[PDB]
Amino acid sequence: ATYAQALQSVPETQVSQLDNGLRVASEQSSQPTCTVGVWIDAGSRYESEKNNGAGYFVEHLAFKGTKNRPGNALEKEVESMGAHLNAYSTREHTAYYIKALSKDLPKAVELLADIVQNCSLEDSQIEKERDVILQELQENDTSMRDVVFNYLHATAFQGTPLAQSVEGPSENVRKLSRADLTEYLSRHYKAPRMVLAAAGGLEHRQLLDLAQKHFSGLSGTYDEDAVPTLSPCRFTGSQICHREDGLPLAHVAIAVEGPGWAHPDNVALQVANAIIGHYDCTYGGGAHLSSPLASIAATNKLCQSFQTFNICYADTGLLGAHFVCDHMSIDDMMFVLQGQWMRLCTSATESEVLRGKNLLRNALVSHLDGTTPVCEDIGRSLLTYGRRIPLAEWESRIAEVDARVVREVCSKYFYDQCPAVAGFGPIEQLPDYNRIRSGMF
Amino acid sequence: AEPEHDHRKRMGLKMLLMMGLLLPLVYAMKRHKWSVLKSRKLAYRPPK
Ligand SMILES: CCCCCCO[C@@H]1O[C@H](CO)[C@@H](O)[C@H](O)[C@H]1O
Repeated sequence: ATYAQALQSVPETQVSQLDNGLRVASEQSSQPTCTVGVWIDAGSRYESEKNNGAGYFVEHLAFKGTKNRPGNALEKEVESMGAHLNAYSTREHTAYYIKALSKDLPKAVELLADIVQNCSLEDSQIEKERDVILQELQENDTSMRDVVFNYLHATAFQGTPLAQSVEGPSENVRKLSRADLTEYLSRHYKAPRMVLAAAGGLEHRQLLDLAQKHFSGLSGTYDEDAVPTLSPCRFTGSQICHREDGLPLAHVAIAVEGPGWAHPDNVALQVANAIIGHYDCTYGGGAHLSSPLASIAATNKLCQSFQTFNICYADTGLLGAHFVCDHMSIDDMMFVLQGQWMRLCTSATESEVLRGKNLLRNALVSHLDGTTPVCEDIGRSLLTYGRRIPLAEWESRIAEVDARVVREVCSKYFYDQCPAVAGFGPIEQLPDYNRIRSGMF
Repeated sequence: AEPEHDHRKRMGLKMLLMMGLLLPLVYAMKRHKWSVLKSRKLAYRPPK
């Protein structure tokens, strides 16, 4: 078949909803294994300065025992059936998911229901996790990449909830109480804020009945005065430079404000980012890479690596790049990078945009490879778009992009716009903000 | 002794009008650029 007919053969994702508001979505395949999980509209963007880190603390407690399965009982059950239980928290979403044999879907759904509704939160466990989290904060401090990205959010979204890290400040970790957590939970873990998603060898009808059976008790009301809604987050052209000449390589992240999840412009932006691409010293292409930034960097040894990114949030986002380089290569790297954004705004060619479109097509499909990536796409999509966008639609959106669309969309977000800049390490050579700003036009 | 008398004064008026315009504008450009430095804040976080 052609790439076109193959697109129309992907089973359509089935979506249902319970009385309490919980959405149930699934994509059936014939895999003897599956992934099922709960995606929640909860994250640090929903936290205030007082409880920032609450969600991450809960993630630490989620698998430590439930009222029905105290202590390591939940753990033993997951392990004995050979399943895998994982979780993650971001500034807007939280997810708990299980990879298991398709025949074990009923127990998998029960366990998730149990986890999301009956978490013990034993005072002694809370004290133990407190120390674990503090140690994780210390470890994260050694990850220059994680530090620079937290810094980018701190400065770009300064004064708003998006400026907050997911883990929260250490003093919050030392002071968060069970009361704080149960409070956070009663407020955010409601059925209308959750999506039960599954992908693999199972039928929607079976998942739906299991959901009715195990999630019906989940609250779908809350009230009116306590319905955590999101306010837009102001973006600020600014710079944060943490100079540390003791570190061997400098990390720099720069971005302009992105449009947010729902905007159609994200497709063209993804095409443009694909044109500039990514790179690191282990890439075999070197001097022949198609991206001018990549080949210049490789032939002139300008950096160890770089990556463009389009981080999306509800109504805003960070569109830009991150690079790692020697202290004497920062200005050159910034010069070439900004020159490439400007070239795309004013002179993107049909041939490079086609390449970008093909890169995006390949990335889209190769990403949805396996029950876990698919299940995550279902969960997240339902939370963000309110629907699963089919591949055939993505193709239509990508197809609509041409050189004209790329120049116009890039001009809209990059041209003469104030960026947010974060630097960490031996950054004496990181350009002054005025010089960076002038580089935007 | 000074046949250029009337003309220098006419030119003088134009010079004053032009400087009255350009000086405040260039000064605004100066303040604009320097604002990045004038409002910057520093923090010293040595490991302890
Ligand atoms: C830039 C183009 C924006 C509109 C693209 C819509 O694209 C359409 O979406 C439908 C529903 O998902 C699909 O069934 C259909 O095959 C697809 O072509």
